Amino acid sequence: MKTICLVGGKLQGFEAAYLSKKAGMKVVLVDKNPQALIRNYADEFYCFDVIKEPEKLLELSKRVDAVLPVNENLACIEFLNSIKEKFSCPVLFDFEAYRISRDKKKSKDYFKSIGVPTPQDRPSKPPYFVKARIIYGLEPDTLVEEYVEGEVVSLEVVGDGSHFAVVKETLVHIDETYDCHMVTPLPANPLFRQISHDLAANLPLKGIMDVEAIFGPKGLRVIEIDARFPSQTPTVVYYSSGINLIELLFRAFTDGVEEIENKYCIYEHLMFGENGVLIPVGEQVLSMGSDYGKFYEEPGIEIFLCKGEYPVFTMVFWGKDREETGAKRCKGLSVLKERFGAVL
Ligand SMILES: Nc1ncnc2c1ncn2[C@@H]1O[C@H](COP(=O)(O)OP(=O)(O)OP(=O)(O)O)[C@@H](O)[C@H]1O
Ligand SMILES: Nc1ncnc2c1ncn2[C@@H]1O[C@H](COP(=O)(O)OP(=O)(O)O)[C@@H](O)[C@H]1O
Ligand SMILES: NCCC[C@@H](N)C(=O)NCCCC[C@H](N)C(=O)O
Ligand SMILES: [Mg+2]
Ligand SMILES: [Mg+2]
Repeated sequence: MKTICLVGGKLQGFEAAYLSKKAGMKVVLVDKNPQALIRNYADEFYCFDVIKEPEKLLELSKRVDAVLPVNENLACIEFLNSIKEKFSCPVLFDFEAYRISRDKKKSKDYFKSIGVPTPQDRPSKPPYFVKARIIYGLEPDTLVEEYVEGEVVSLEVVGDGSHFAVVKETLVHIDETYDCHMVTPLPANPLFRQISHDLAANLPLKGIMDVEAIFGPKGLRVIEIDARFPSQTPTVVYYSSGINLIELLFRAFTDGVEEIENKYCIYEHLMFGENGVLIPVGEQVLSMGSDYGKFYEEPGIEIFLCKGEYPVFTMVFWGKDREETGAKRCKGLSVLKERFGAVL
């Protein structure tokens, strides 16, 4: 049995914990927040700030198989970079790739440098997209791009520095706030796969990255990369393709990775609002919760409950095809109806 240490216990931390458990690993969580969202989901919880007390994390490294940063606190990531040679196990992160991916303008310069199409900068006609809002005087540093209509599509890539494993396409379902409330799998797209390969190869990526593109009216446009363990999509990747991104990332830092199921999966967040009206919500709502863990499971159905000001449910449905998965979704909703008096 292997043991993984997660630095960060919110949304990324949940995803990494969830897949670590699927792989049969013990999950050790480090988080500075004593009320960290997934404190009760992890197998062990150590409450400290890694920047203030590095020796405690270094000591943990002696007794786990890997340390995975799962936060986007720049102070934390940059400090971890500065002490990474002192660790007694792999640190499953690409610090140079993160320095590029975190900065949207630097990412766009990177895309252009390798000929990857991306939305036009500072356009002259509306609509504009600004970063998240559509516009029909902001800080001098705001990204202004053309608004590209169409499907938002995600691909994860795991690299070992030499080989780049492009995994599974997913559809990012967006709400009125441009947050993601649902994820479903998509058929292979040879163009998007090659672009994602090249984005990883040219870094060169040793670690994990996701690539998001919009399938626009004038073709595919890459909108961002994020070189950190994602939320939401890895669960859909797991059921639809059989690949566990935690296992693949761990392999990239041990024996290496090789290039290249066909099930369906529906993943979504639902809030139980005023007098049990069921409302779709984005990730951002879930991150304001106080406690997050497993609520229910049967064949083809997992439900997680995120407690707080109005309970939020994360629903995971799978099956051999769209039809069987739709059937499980209906069953999962009725589990909420008969139990709680929920409407949808
Ligand atoms: N130096 C650190 N040591 C330990 N845990 C940390 C550190 N920095 C961040 N974290 C934890 O990682 C989790 C995710 O942090 P992140 O900054 O990515 O998300 P956030 O939504 O901006 O959270 P916050 O409310 O802290 O701003 C949080 O639970 C946070 O407490
Ligand atoms: N240029 C664009 N044109 C149209 N929609 C966009 C554009 N950029 C972003 N979006 C929309 O805004 C959402 C969030 O943008 P994203 O670049 O993915 O930010 P983040 O780094 O915050 O996740 C996207 O999922 C997409 O729905
Ligand atoms: N592959 C497409 C994924 C986009 C979105 N699902 C995401 O990963 N968001 C991560 C937000 C995490 C915020 C914060 N660092 C936290 O961990 O809570
Ligand atoms: Mg994005
Ligand atoms: Mg992003």
